[PDB]
Amino acid sequence: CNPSDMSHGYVTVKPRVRLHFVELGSGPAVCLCHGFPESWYSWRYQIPALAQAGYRVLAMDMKGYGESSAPPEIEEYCMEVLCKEMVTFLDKLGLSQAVFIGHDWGGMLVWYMALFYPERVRAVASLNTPFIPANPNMSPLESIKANPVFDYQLYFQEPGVAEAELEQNLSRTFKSLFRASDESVLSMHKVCEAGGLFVNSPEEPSLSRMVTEEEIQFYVQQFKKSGFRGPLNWYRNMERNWKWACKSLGRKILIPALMVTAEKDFVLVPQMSQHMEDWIPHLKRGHIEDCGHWTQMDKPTEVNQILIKWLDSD
Amino acid sequence: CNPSDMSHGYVTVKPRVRLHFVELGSGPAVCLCHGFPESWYSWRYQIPALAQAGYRVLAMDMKGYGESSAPPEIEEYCMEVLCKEMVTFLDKLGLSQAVFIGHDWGGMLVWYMALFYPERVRAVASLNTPFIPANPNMSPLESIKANPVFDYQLYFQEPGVAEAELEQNLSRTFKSLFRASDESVLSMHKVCEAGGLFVNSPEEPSLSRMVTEEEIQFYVQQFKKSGFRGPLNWYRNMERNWKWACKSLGRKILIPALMVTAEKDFVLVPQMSQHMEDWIPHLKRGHIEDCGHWTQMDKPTEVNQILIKWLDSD
Ligand SMILES: CC(C)c1noc(C2CCN(C(=O)N[C@H]3C[C@@H]3c3ccccc3)CC2)n1
Ligand SMILES: CC(C)c1noc(C2CCN(C(=O)N[C@H]3C[C@@H]3c3ccccc3)CC2)n1
Repeated sequence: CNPSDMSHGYVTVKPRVRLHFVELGSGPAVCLCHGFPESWYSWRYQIPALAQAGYRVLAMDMKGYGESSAPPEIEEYCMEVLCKEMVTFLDKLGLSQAVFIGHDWGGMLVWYMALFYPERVRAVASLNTPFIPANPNMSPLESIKANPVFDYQLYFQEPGVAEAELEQNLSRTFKSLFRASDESVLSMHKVCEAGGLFVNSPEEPSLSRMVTEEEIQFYVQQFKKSGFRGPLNWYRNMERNWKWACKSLGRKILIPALMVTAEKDFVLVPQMSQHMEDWIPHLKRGHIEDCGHWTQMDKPTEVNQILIKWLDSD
Repeated sequence: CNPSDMSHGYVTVKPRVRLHFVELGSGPAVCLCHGFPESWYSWRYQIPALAQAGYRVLAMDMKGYGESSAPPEIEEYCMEVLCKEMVTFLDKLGLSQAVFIGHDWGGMLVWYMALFYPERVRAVASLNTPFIPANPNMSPLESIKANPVFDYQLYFQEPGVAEAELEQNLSRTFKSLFRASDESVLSMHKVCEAGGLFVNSPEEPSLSRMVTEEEIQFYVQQFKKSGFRGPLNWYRNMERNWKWACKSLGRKILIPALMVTAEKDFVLVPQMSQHMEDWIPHLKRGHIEDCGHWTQMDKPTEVNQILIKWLDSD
């Protein structure tokens, strides 16, 4: 993939908030939303394949990332605000509807789009990230306590702290993160006790079989623009997000929906998706074997075939 | 029309050259190509209307204009090089085809797209600009010295001369040009001998019925960035354009085609188009009464009606 071979698009959704996207293809509009800590570029294997399949692909830099605005305020990254901004995004593009496909934090964003703005969502697909309805009798902080695999999320809370570590050496950050599940070097269990996220793992990590040095260097140049404050702010709105998700009053998602799970993602575990058809009647499923968290890079061919088949029928 | 309420796209068609466009709507892609000395903004009335009619509108800043690159070299603005760039533009957006609609210089560009790249052009429409096959005997220089109202074209030839007059007071330039035919304050007859283009015209011209002061100021701000050199270079490739056109002399436009004529355009007179069915037998037509050169600005409601009706049928 080569950025300078792409169309680059810009939409101002709020006086000083500008979302950047890459665009390829003609046909119905498909909006791709990456997660943490990623980029439009994370969709590099899907963009040409979806375009070739007869779709108009808009791959976003999410708020806080790449060439999009990265305001420093925490409240700018609560889910309600990010969702309304995606609505304004469609209005300025003149799109009445789009298909939304997301991954990770982007997966969370697309479910809420479908929950609260189903008239603007043609169909919705998520990689890894399940839709779990708000629990009115359990805060998000009490969910993190029960499951110690979400310990890193507490380390992400204090502004500045996680930034300094992820920003210290960008190349190292991305080489340590972007790895197949069997190549993992990360201690996710004890992050607060250790003091750092990488503080037990190599100083000069090897290149994962998933990525080339060129691809890693692309992420390095992108994160030099605004760093990690914007992206990490996505984790600092738990109570606000909880209170907003309660306003749905147990309504259902009635549009065509796809949940694709990945066998080896140890944070967004497949079983976490098990009760979804209760809240989502018209839900179809995909499942990818031998696939870790970084689905699009890990199993691009499988992702492509699943998304294109679902798109052509639903 | 508020620019900040639009989606802005950028495509690098070559190292030194990026093209800017504005994008609205979904459906088949319609590319709009303005003339001299205009802007994507000259399409302000057609953009929302075509999008609402169910089309995906791409409104270009042509090479040398607004946010597009404006290289100083004269050879960068010959029709051959401009057309190849339009094709590269379609390639990088991943569009196999587009409907092309042009006015003025943009009119002549879209005809040539239809001739040399029929496979990339779904349908072709021109406002004001007729399709006249290349005359292999007389040069374009010979046609000018045979037609008195084309005198300003020789005045445009010497690099720096028309530039300095046009860029002197930008506000005056646009208020003098952008007028109805009955409000006209310019003589195209004797420009070369009698100083320049504005020598005989008011210093503080009134605002035309077609434009607001706010609309004039948008053009002013746009032309402050590159001035008139790029735009005028369009007029400085006559021998090359004639040479290139001759290579097409035998072939025929077989795609759907629309020619729209403005009764009161005193440079692009309707009768100039009278023999077009002799090369395009299936040519559909439109005609707009009491309408000058600045067609989109002058009779936008008629322009919209004519374009949408043709788009929905062929
Ligand atoms: C449904 C709930 C459990 C849920 N789903 O997604 C989430 C969000 C929070 C948890 N999620 C999250 O942190 N994603 C992690 C892979 C990325 C990461 C973690 C540590 C270090 C580097 C990168 C994914 C997004 N919560
Ligand atoms: C086939 C021939 C007749 C032909 N068709 O288009 C042309 C081009 C050259 C002539 N054309 C041209 O100059 N357009 C004039 C409106 C612009 C203008 C004139 C004076 C001062 C300011 C602006 C229109 C485009 N030639």
